[PDB]
Amino acid sequence: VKPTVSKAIVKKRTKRFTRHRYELFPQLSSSWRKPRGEDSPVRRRYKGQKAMPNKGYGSDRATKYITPSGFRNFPINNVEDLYMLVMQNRKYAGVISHTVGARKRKAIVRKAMELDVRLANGNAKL
Amino acid sequence: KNRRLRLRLNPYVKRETAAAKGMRNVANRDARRKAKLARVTKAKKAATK
Amino acid sequence: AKSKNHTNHNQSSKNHRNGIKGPVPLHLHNSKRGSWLPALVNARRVRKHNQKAALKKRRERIAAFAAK
Amino acid sequence: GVDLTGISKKSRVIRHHTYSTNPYIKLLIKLYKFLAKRTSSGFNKVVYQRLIKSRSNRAPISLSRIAVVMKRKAVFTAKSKAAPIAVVVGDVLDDVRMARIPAMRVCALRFSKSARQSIVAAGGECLTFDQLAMIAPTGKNTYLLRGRKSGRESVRHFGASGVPGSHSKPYATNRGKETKRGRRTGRSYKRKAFRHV
Amino acid sequence: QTKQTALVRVENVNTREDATWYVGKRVCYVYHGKKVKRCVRWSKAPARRSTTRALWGRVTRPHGNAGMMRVKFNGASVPASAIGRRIRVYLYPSQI
Amino acid sequence: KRAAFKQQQTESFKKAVVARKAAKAALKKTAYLRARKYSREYRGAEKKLVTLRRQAASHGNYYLEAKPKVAVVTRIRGIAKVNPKQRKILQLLRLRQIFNTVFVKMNKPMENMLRAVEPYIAYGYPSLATVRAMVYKRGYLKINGQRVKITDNQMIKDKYNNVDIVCAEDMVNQIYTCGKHFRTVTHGMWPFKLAPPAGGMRQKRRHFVEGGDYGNRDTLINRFLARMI
Amino acid sequence: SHSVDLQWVLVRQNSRFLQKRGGIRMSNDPFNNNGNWTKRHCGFLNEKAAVVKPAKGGAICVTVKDGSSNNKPRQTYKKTVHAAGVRASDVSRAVAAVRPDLADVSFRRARRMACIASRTAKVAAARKARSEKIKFSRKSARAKR
Amino acid sequence: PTRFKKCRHQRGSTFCGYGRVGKHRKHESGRGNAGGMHHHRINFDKYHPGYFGKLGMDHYHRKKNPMWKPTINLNNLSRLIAAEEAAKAAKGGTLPVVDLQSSGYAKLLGNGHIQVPCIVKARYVSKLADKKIRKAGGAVVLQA
RNA sequence: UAAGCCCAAUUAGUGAUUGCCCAUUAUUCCUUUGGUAAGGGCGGAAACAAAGGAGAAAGUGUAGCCCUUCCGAUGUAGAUGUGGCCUGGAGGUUAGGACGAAGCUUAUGGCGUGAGCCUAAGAUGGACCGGCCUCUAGUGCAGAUCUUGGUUGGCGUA
RNA sequence: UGCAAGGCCGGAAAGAAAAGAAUUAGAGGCACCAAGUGGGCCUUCUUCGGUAAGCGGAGCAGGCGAUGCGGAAUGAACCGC
RNA sequence: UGAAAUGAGCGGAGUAUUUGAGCUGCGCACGGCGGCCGCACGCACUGGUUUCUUCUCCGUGAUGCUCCAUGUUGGCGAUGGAAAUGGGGUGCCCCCACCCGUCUUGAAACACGGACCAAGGAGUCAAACAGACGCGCAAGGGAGGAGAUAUGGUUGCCAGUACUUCUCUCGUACUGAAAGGGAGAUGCAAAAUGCAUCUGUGGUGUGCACACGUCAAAUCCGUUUGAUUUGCCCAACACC
RNA sequence: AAGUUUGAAAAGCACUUUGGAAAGAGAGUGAAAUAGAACCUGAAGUCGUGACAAAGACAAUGGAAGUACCUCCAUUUCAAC
Ligand SMILES: [K+]
Ligand SMILES: [K+]
Ligand SMILES: [Mg+2]
Ligand SMILES: [Mg+2]
Ligand SMILES: [Mg+2]
Ligand SMILES: [Mg+2]
Ligand SMILES: [Mg+2]
Ligand SMILES: [Mg+2]
Ligand SMILES: [Mg+2]
Ligand SMILES: [Mg+2]
Ligand SMILES: [Mg+2]
Ligand SMILES: [Mg+2]
Ligand SMILES: [Mg+2]
Ligand SMILES: [Mg+2]
Ligand SMILES: [Mg+2]
Ligand SMILES: [Mg+2]
Ligand SMILES: [Mg+2]
Ligand SMILES: [Mg+2]
Ligand SMILES: [Mg+2]
Ligand SMILES: [Mg+2]
Ligand SMILES: [Mg+2]
Ligand SMILES: [Mg+2]
Ligand SMILES: [Mg+2]
Ligand SMILES: [Mg+2]
Ligand SMILES: [Mg+2]
Ligand SMILES: [Mg+2]
Ligand SMILES: [Mg+2]
Ligand SMILES: [Mg+2]
Ligand SMILES: [Mg+2]
Ligand SMILES: [Mg+2]
Ligand SMILES: [Mg+2]
Ligand SMILES: [Mg+2]
Ligand SMILES: [Mg+2]
Ligand SMILES: [Mg+2]
Ligand SMILES: [Mg+2]
Ligand SMILES: [Mg+2]
Ligand SMILES: [Mg+2]
Ligand code: NA
Ligand code: NA
Repeated sequence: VKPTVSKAIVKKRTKRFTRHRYELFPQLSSSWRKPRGEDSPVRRRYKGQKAMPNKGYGSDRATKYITPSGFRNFPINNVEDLYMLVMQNRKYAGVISHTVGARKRKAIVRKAMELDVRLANGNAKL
Repeated sequence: KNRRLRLRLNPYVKRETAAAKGMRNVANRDARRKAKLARVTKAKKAATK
Repeated sequence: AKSKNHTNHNQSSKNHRNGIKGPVPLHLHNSKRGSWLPALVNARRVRKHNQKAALKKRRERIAAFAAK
Repeated sequence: GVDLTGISKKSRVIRHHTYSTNPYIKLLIKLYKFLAKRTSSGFNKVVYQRLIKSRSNRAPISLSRIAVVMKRKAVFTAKSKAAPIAVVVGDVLDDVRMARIPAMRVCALRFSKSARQSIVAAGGECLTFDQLAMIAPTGKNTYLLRGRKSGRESVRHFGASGVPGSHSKPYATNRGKETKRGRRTGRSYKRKAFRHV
Repeated sequence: QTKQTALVRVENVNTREDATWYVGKRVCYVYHGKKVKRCVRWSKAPARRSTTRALWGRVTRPHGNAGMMRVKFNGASVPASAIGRRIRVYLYPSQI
Repeated sequence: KRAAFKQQQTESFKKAVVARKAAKAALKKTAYLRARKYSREYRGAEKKLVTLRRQAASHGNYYLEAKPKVAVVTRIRGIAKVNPKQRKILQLLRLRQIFNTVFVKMNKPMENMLRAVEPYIAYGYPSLATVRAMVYKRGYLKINGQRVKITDNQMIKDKYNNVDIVCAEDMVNQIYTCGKHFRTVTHGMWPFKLAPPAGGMRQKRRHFVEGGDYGNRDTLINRFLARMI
Repeated sequence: SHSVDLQWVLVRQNSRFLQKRGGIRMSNDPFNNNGNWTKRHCGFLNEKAAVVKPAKGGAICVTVKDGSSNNKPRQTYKKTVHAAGVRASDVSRAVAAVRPDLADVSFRRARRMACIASRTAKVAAARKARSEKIKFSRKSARAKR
Repeated sequence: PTRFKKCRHQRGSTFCGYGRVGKHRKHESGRGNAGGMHHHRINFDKYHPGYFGKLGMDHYHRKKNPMWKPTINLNNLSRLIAAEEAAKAAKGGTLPVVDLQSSGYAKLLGNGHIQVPCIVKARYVSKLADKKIRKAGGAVVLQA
């Protein structure tokens, strides 16, 4: 099935907002933390420092949440979940949960091919 | 600078640009200059008398 | 140690941030408490008469509206 | 770069939804939001705004107050005209101090059992706000009423009781405590009862 | 610096009027890579297969008074390894 | 088929379309007539002044020009480090941002108001072309509190609800001649928001007389604004 | 008794048919023509409802709730089966006879059912063609009763 | 519930709303009601006038039972008269008899206008209450 | 024959009044977010099988009902809000797992402004466990000469 | 019958003319509950003590503190924003 | 790339319309001399002349509530160990860029704590009060402690749930140090406990809605949306 | 301080070969032996090794924008497209 064509997807920023000086200490995760140091140069917004997330980086609402294939991901755990996406098959694609086994995955993939429902991680074929 | 908007706001702008084209006309401008100079000079000379 | 003694440096800005509020108008909070007593007593008697008159006029207006 | 100094002081706290979890309040809010948007009458707008309000701001009203204001309206009302519907956006509570009342049509969010019994016994009718919407969608010939909040103990406790001109109750569990020093002239001073303002 | 605009000095262009004459002309930066990558007419003209690559841009406006020009390249900016290197300023698109 | 209320809406909408087209035509004709009248009035006034000056010069006399009634004022400084009196005056002038521009009446109250904020605002006496250019290109109206660009005369008529002001030329006339509805017209408009003067300024920190920018520069404000507009 | 508005207020946030996976609010309600979690599409909740269903043989079944037997769950929904080749406009009119605000979605769903039947037949034929060349060491057959 | 407190919101704020300068210290003003006359005088004076000092005679062994004397007004007597009793009540006829002490009241007060005339049995009564209840056609009967 | 100082100018007694460069400023365009926000639509118009489509919720807040239109967005201490993220348990409700559950690993991609979420692959593991509504708390770490355990350059050195 | 004070009944109201004859990104009032803070520093102008001080102390007002960005090569505060 | 083209621009139809510039009529205005003489060509006749200049009229609602879907010419893509685009890595170039946390007016500081990693690590619980918000009832509200019995049963679910208090508590009434006193309105009146009635805001000013009209504007002509008069004024505020 | 928590079951590695032994190399049991004995999983940190990227001295790290090279990855196309 073909996804519905949308406006061209424009990302205001591709790089992640990573925690300040996380590369220098192995224990620090790259997950963003708001710098609250009084003398922090990231918090004070010096020119040569990395940026902080704010509302201005938010993505265009028309193309928000859309995967590169053009669809939007909907988690799917069994065969019966495919019928929720039957009518909106050009807008949503099914994402089989990681913990669904290979057996039930065979069932899901067969049904999804029969229904013309896109599977984001349904391997091979078509 | 947009003709649509300028004419929409001022429906009379066609006549104004027509008059401007008339004033820019070389023969019209030269005739008007000669006539204006003669007329004003005559009026001033009669006034001082 | 020694510190700064006194300043009025930021005080006008703070006073004007929520602004200097204008006075309560003359028609509000016009209490006569503490004014010259004889005039207040005479005005009290006049006001009691006026309340009686207001009740009488209201009764007459109700009577006239009913009769009409 | 625009000099907007104190522009946030202009903003006021406006609420457009209810904190109430009562689903029937939600239904009434839906109905009167639609009515206030689609009907020109200011009665519907006031009713919607009051339905949004909190419980403390939808104060209860006694039945005797309704009777008194409806009588005050009844005089100077043409005898041909029918009496207005009393509309309260809070609770209506009975009043044991007024045994005899006329037959009044009252619309309220809630009636106490005694108040409903009194209204029905007097010959009147207790109306529901959707019944009011059906019989008076615009609000024509209605008496919109509010309860009194100035007599609540919270209001009686507001302000400092020690400044002159103040007659607010203190926060004191013991009544005999806090009665001597700033309260009697003999205990070196008394807080002045009056202050010119 | 702002790398989305580049400055190009052209031989015998030493006035703002000349740089104005060049406004809109196509601009090419020619270099070479290390491998032979895909090119225009890779299949049609196998003789064009080379490590030689090119980045294309256009003249947007004159810069200053002495014939310098502002150039913007298609999408990506021109690499700084090109600073001081040859730039091709073609005569097309032609207005004359 | 078509529901009854749908058909009633269809009839009402047909009538509305006919009425709207008729109203557009009538407003166009009225605006045309008013613009013609204003144009003829302006040209006659200028010719009258020219003849008066010539008669004065013919017999050794002088002609005193009428003191200008309108001034056009633009803010040329940012919003940093402003004293409270100047800040209040600029707020009352609606010049809350740099290169905000407004028209004011050149009377004693406003003149003394402008004297106290001179380092912040460059001003002068607008020409007809300046008024027209500002209204047509930079003119915005306060409609339901929103900054709405002037694109048609119907919105002007709806905004002002005055028989004297139904089109853009009525606004230009009221501003330029300081008419009965000058305050109404200027208060109905959003403050003009201009670009920086292409070609640069001279010096924001000095008066125009000293070679700077911030003073009253008389009719020389028109070249400055023409570069700004 | 208890209106649809009240029930929708009661069940909008929490329900067994609401499927909030990721940030998407779908609905596995069997009487929803669309899968959207709205009051209009909640066929299990409205007084009257009509949902387009597939039937064996490429046919289309229309399930209708009328509100006459809403207190008898086994009599609430009556199924009418349209023979294969039925125009989607006929199914749309069958739905609109009960709920005019579901006509467009019912038409689209009937056309979708027809497409699904045809594509299912094609995919089954292709799979059978592929299966005719496999050794298939094991095969399971259900007993008869 | 712990998930609604400011503590959850302040995870990562490093100060929890007490400031970098003043900080959150143990007892910066003393403990409890300390300093009511020194460094807390203004608070006590403007919020709890009369807090300090003595007033009045002492009553060493105070017993609330002898002092029990709850009161009811004339305009609240319908709370003790039943519905059909109230309906059948008028001047000169058979009147309901209200036993105050059985209903939890000792004195009858005269505030307001009595609605339904009745015979009230009370331990105490104000003069205004007695006068009004006789003027309305009821009566007061003393009881112990 | 300044690339110094004091005056002037903008391509020069030629024919008028903008030389040029640089901002998180101005104007304008696009997008986000929040309003003391401003408005419209929401009684499915009619028609339409497979071999133009889909949606349309009377709504604070979500993947925001949908659309249009204006205005503002920095900020220590501090306040507040968030159908805001995350953790261990409890009522419910839906699922998943020996065709591999939790844990663990990543040039492993996708989504989200973010807290994070999800998928993929393990040539990892071998038995539990996910989503959503609500309830609950011993619920989130980079530093406290922090606690415990392990490691570590100095160092094959003294 | 004058004056003073509360009212009641009527009148007239450029709704405030003309003389430069205001303007406003002008919703006015009224509360309730609370937080941080209560070491400040710099500057134009005015100012006191001191030979003076990057010294001590004040007034009006702007800043920094809490704030970056573009300039003064460099600088919390100067210029611009 | 015409999925609504609003166009002086796209259609249709006319050779005209009327802008200005020249020349010029009457009266007024303006200037000079003090009624004339001048009027540079001002205003009214929306004056005359067309000598030059000029485009002049009409025209399509949404029966589309919303979103998305439409050209030309080449190159590269023909299932490929493909092409392309976007992500990731690593290096390089130009430019930019003081070390985090902290106290402090002021930190990159020659101020202090800072080798690494894992696990742990700090606004909690109770009670009194108050305010905001959600609930339930309301002149009343509510327990508590105990009782019975479904349960005198059941390993356990079930230490829960269901039921009842002439009580207790808070409130409906305050005030005085206490002795102990204790609040309606109106009318007539003027009794050191006055009398009569009981459908009633104690009065005044300002005050939602509603009713009565009256205006102005916009109207698809149905109305809506802003006043504003009068009556009642709810809630509140002020003076009595 | 310390879970003897290998495995379903000791079936707890016979035997050959090098080694003085410890052990190694094979073989064997077991579904698994980086399940080989205080042995389930087996993280971070640190270290070894093979392959590759390069790289002066700008301490290193870091931002922004490109490019060279790689990519066990994610999508989209392969023909009247
Ligand atoms: K490791
Ligand atoms: K790179
Ligand atoms: Mg991202
Ligand atoms: Mg600081
Ligand atoms: Mg796994
Ligand atoms: Mg101090
Ligand atoms: Mg009270
Ligand atoms: Mg300059
Ligand atoms: Mg200065
Ligand atoms: Mg239809
Ligand atoms: Mg920290
Ligand atoms: Mg705090
Ligand atoms: Mg403190
Ligand atoms: Mg004593
Ligand atoms: Mg903070
Ligand atoms: Mg726990
Ligand atoms: Mg890595
Ligand atoms: Mg803890
Ligand atoms: Mg840790
Ligand atoms: Mg070592
Ligand atoms: Mg005036
Ligand atoms: Mg201190
Ligand atoms: Mg100092
Ligand atoms: Mg500080
Ligand atoms: Mg410098
Ligand atoms: Mg044409
Ligand atoms: Mg500290
Ligand atoms: Mg110090
Ligand atoms: Mg520091
Ligand atoms: Mg030092
Ligand atoms: Mg220390
Ligand atoms: Mg009990
Ligand atoms: Mg009390
Ligand atoms: Mg231990
Ligand atoms: Mg084996
Ligand atoms: Mg293993
Ligand atoms: Mg192990
Ligand atoms: Na009780
Ligand atoms: Na390695």
